[PDB]
Amino acid sequence: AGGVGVSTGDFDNTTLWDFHEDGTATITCNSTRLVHLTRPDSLDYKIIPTQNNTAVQTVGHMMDDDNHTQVLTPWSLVDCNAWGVWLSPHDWQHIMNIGEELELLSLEQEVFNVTLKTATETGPPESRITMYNNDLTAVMMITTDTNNQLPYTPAAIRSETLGFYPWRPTVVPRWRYYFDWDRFLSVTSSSDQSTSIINHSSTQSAIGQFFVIETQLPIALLRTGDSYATGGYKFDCNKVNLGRHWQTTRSLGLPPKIEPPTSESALGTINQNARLAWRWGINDVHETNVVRPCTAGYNHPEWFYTHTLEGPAIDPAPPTSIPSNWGGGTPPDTRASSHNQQRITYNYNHGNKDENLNNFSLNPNNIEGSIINQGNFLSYEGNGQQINTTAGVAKNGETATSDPNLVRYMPNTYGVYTAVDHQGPVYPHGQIWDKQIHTDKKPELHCLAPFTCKNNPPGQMFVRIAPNLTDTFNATPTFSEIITYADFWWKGTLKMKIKLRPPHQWNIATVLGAAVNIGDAARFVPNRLGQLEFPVINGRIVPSTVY
Amino acid sequence: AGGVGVSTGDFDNTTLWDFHEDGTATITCNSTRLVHLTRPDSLDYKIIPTQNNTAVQTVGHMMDDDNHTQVLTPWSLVDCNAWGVWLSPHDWQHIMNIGEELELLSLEQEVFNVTLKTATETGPPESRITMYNNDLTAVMMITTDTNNQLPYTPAAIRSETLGFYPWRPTVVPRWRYYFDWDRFLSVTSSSDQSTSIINHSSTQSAIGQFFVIETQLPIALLRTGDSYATGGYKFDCNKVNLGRHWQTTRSLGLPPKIEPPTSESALGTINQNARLAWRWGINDVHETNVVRPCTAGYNHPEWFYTHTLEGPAIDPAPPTSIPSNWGGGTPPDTRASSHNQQRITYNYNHGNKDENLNNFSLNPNNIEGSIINQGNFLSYEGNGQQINTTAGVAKNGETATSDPNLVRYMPNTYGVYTAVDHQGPVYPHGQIWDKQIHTDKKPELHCLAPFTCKNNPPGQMFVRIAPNLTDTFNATPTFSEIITYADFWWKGTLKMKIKLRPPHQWNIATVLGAAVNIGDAARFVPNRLGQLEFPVINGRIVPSTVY
Amino acid sequence: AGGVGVSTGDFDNTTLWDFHEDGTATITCNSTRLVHLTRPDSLDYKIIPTQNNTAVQTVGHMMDDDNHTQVLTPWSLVDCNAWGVWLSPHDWQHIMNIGEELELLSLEQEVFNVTLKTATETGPPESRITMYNNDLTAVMMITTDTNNQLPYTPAAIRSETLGFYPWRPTVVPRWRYYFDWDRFLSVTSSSDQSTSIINHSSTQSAIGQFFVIETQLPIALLRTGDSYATGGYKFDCNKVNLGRHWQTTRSLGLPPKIEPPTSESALGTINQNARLAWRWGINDVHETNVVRPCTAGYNHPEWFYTHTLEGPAIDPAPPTSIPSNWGGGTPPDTRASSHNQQRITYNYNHGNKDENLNNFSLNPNNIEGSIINQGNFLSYEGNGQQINTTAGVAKNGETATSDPNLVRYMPNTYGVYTAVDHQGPVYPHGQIWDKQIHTDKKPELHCLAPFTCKNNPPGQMFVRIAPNLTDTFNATPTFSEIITYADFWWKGTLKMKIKLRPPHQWNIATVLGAAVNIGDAARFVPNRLGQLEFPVINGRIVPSTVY
Repeated sequence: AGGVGVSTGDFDNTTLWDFHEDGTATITCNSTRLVHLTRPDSLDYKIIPTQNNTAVQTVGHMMDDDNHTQVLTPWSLVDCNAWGVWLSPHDWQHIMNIGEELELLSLEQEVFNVTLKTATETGPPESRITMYNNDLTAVMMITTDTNNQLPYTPAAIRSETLGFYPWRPTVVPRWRYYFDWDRFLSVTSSSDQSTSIINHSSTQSAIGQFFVIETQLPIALLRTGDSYATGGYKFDCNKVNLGRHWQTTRSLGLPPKIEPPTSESALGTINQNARLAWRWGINDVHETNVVRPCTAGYNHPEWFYTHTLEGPAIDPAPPTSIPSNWGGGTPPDTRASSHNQQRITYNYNHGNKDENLNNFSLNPNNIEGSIINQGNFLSYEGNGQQINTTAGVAKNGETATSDPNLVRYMPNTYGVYTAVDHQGPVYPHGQIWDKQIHTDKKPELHCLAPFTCKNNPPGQMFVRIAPNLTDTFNATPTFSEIITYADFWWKGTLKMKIKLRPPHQWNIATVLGAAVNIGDAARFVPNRLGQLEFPVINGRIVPSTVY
Repeated sequence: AGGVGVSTGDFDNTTLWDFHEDGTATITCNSTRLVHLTRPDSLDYKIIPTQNNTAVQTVGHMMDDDNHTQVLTPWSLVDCNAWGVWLSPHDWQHIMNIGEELELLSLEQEVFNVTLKTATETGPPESRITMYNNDLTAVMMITTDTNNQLPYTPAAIRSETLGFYPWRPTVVPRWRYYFDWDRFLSVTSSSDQSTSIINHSSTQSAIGQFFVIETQLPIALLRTGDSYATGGYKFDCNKVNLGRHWQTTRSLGLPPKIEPPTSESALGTINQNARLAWRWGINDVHETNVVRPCTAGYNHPEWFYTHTLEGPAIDPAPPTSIPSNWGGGTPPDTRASSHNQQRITYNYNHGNKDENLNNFSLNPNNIEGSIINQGNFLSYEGNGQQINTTAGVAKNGETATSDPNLVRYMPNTYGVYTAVDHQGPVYPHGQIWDKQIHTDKKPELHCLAPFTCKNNPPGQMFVRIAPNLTDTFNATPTFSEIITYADFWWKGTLKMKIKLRPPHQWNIATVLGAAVNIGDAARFVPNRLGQLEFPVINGRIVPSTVY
Repeated sequence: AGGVGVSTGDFDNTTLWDFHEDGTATITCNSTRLVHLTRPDSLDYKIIPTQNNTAVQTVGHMMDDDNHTQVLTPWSLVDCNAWGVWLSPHDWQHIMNIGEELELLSLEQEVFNVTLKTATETGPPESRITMYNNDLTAVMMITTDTNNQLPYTPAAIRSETLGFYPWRPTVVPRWRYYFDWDRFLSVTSSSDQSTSIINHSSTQSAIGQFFVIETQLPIALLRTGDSYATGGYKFDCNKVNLGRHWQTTRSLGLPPKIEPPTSESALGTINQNARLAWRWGINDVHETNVVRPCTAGYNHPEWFYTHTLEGPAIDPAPPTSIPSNWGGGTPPDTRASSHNQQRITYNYNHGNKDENLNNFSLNPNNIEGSIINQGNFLSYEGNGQQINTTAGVAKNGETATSDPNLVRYMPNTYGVYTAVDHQGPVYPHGQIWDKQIHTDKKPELHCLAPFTCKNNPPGQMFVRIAPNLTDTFNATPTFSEIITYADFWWKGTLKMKIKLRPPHQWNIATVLGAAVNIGDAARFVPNRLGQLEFPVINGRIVPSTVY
């Protein structure tokens, strides 16, 4: 509640830890940034189809298809769904190291200190200078979508979120959403000809839904002395496990009875006739046969692109760990990308060191569901006889080297016994929460965000600069204006609950330290010139038993 | 409560709409028909095996196998589970147009005005005439199965339901159920020989269960003045979504940052280095790569017949939309039936125009889970390099044209990220509700009925004519009788709740109108001669956002 | 209640639907726009006569007479009486599709965020630049006319209403009213000479009434922090029927007794001696003779221009449907405009696609009162004898081809038995309400607006910019000023009640859909370049029985 020269709101980027008697803590992490808003290019909405030329015009690249249809709005999106907005590299270490599981509690946010200004270039065409002046009666438009009537676009994907540096100002993107279209692109190989390609794209204007912010939801017109607050929100969603499960399918159970070695250089051995009980098939009991409570993880066709009614698209399995340094004894033959891995491309605003673009490919440390793909093999019989993959009188199976398509590349072993893990949070760039799709069958996991809202997610927040007109305006498709921009302050608070992990074991545990695992430590702190980069860190570190 | 000349019950086929303050309505739709019952052929039960000759005796047709074992009862089934029993073409339009979701509430039914009669042919063998007389002390037998001890046979499949014309009388079928058998039929191609076929069918009389209506459940003997009522029933089941989701996997999310076109004939373009954040694999961010909340729909082996311990049978995926008119730019190569489609064969009683048989193949308008099958392709690496399908030093994947069996015909991409939709109600012929199978793992959807009873479904209802004997009866396997038939009135009431869809968008929505979409409008209304046909209409029409 | 940097009021363009237990709903549709006001040209009032030259100076065109007298005020009119201000194309569809009748409830409106500014051109005459600055102590003048002392000018005619685009700013016109004059223009044909024309126009300054806003009604002087509100208003007027009556005079009643056809290609026939009862005149009973409850619609002289004491003017009958595509079998001979039709000319502000002007001629779908004019004929006797139109011993009548003037062009059949319908609402351009003329005999309908206020209508609203003076002012007829303009926000809320139509019939009804009836669907949604047009739609669509 202030005027021209009275400020609203304050800057709090701190974090807090409130411990409780029952062995849990509450983490209050609040964040505040200065945002730079700029006027839209056109007053109205646009439905514009787009495509990538090199994908449709060359035979082999159908995986490059960008062809779609979207609608631009004269509105900008204020989104903080990434981790790196809320908490620092030290906060991440501290949560992962002592944490067992965490859950979301509440979210609230507001804007204040709006301060619009105008820019006017003057002088001769040789020396042109712009002057800046507060326009005190100018208005900025702001609204939040509650009841979630608009399409839901998370901005953590595509890296549009508020910036990660607490001491720098930030930019917002312009909001947009898809509009219905039809697409078909034929499959072609490095053989044949480009005149054989058929691409079909048509925007469907009868079926599509066209939303406008103005008629959907109410808007607050706010001048310099005004502020806007959402009022508070309460999450309802699943808890997230912070421990890494080292166990695989093969490590679940009671291990067999063995004879211990007498010498330090020696191996244990399993005596024949010490092999007893349950297994799958007809064979002696071996570590491969043993009946176990469930299978961990599953095979999935990779990488397999599915052609929807609009465009090709990819069907992933959850991401899993890739063996990194196995001292020679590696999987000899591996592909460019192996276990469902994910990459991110980000820029300076999101924690790159400089104005260039940076790329990072994630390798999770989750060991459980991971499948070395070259070692799969099929056996027509369980009998435990030597495998013969040559075509003839004795053909008892096939191996991933024999028919790679059938075994290595396109198995699907999903079934009733399978159990999988979400790859967990990813810092700074990961998405915190996501709404659930509205369908008869729901998914069992989401591809990125660890949290899934059971009820409606927190509503999306939009801003724009109201038009500022000269004296000659007649209502016409095009008209002169006054160049105007706004800089406002954003503040938000996210509350989470964490339970503390008690010491579970005798030997010393592996935690998240400095100078080796993450990298050179000097690379994450400021420079002589003031430069640093945000460490890209994995969500789960301290091991735990899954069964 | 009436005698010989006092009627019981009344005719109400009307529908009602009761609106509520909270934006929902109650739909009371009740239906009444005159049913013609005829005496059974044999007094007793029969366990009769059957087969189709042309399937076992020719090499290539194993998909024609009709071979099974059933038991005939001297009882008829009164079933109204189809939509077309309850409500008119205008009621269907009105529900779909303004409706958002609907749920079932209650069901009740009764029979009245029983009126049995006898028929006796007399006269010379040249001119033979039959006379008709009320037999006032004759009895009709009626019972309903509550507690659901008998096998559950829905009659909407096989088209045995009460007729769809409000102004015509109806027929009931004779009730029957399966009895255990063993079956094996070997697979043979258009090559080789018919002496190579081996068909095995044996009814198993030790294991099978044999039910008789008389000893399972109590029966009401009712004369002309008598009536019978079930007493009312209350559904517990899932709600059904009435909107069509236009979105696919590829339309879910925030669309990319693009450069808008300057000209009306022009396309948007995605600038390099404007490509940021999350995706699957190692490549630049493209519409195919982008990480999305979930995958919509899944690949499934089609059409794949599985051989159970009795007979072959087919494993479907849910039905989805087939691209119809795409202006040339179609999927070039498509099969006789493509996306899990379903057909129905029906007759005059169920809304055909005349005494012939009619066939209709359903095409749903649900766009979401549909998969154009010819566009699938596999990539051994995510690197985004040109695809090479020729065998040699560089083989980076395969396409649906390269190995159609592996890619097009027999993929299974089901997994943790998948989400699907039920194809929704179908009018007039669709099944309204279904009981759930009693198993450790339940299904996630049912193949036809939109509603799944959590508790026991409404009990099935049976009728028969009691035997009417001449004077010479001694208890013997075969005996003379008096020819007798009954005509009774059936009445039922189904209550449903619907929530009203508020206007969600700016542009004009697509609703269900006349004269174009359905067809010629003159074809659905009576003729000079009194003839009409029931429009076959899809359940969901007004689009909505799934995410 | 705010100052320089404190905003007043908020932006709400949303619509709402509140359903009720009795089967009606309340529609709250509120609208908000940014208005650009500019300073008047002259401080004072003007009484200026005008004329069109080409009408008085050429023989044949007396229908082009523009000659009148008006008075300009230094005031602008803020009017929202058009439909297209309040609600979107989807709202229109939704009301017409499920609505039966609607009535008006209340109206309220206010202005806020006034922000005046000044413009000053500076620099050399080669490069002249204007600068813009807030003048914080400047005042805008605003008043509303309650008690309705001023002449009532609806602005929906002449297309002066606030614009139809929710996301664009708007312009207001300058208010003006008629001042008494005398006019006579002689009738002349394409024959004779222009020296025979006599035009007489004299403004009458003794009789005429001269109103000034300043002395009639009080005015509020408001600066930037000020706002103005009218306080609310309550309609009292007639209800409006939303259904289209398909029936004509000839379809009202019990149809005759006929013999049905045996064949599908065949026609029913009316047996002689099956013709019984009431009719008009002496003849057998035919569909033309039958006594009916009333006559629907009436003949009227068209097009007939009446010369008032000032100028010629036209006497319309209500507009009715024109047969469009009748497959050949059309009315062979039709005029440029046939059944009392109406056109509208509108510009970009009111929903044209671009800066050009657009024209649309309305064809109502109301079938009832429409009269095909070429088929009228007169019979001197009712006897049913063959009509003879040749002059001689047997002349029993005349036909529209025989004497078109007497029969086709100048009949008036209005009388005691006649019944007519208003053509209903028209979107976006139609007028919502109108005040009733103050006379001994009132009209039975109004030409455009569906609603007629019984009490006083809502008062008209006026704005102007107060004069902003330089330092040299002495009171003189002409003086220097400071160039000043204002941009204010307008907000209003209109409440309506609608009753919901229950399903009335068996066959599928015709509703308002997309892609065919209205036109190309892509034409009503934004473009690649952001362009769209407002569909011009008719008020009544779902048929209903008038009797």
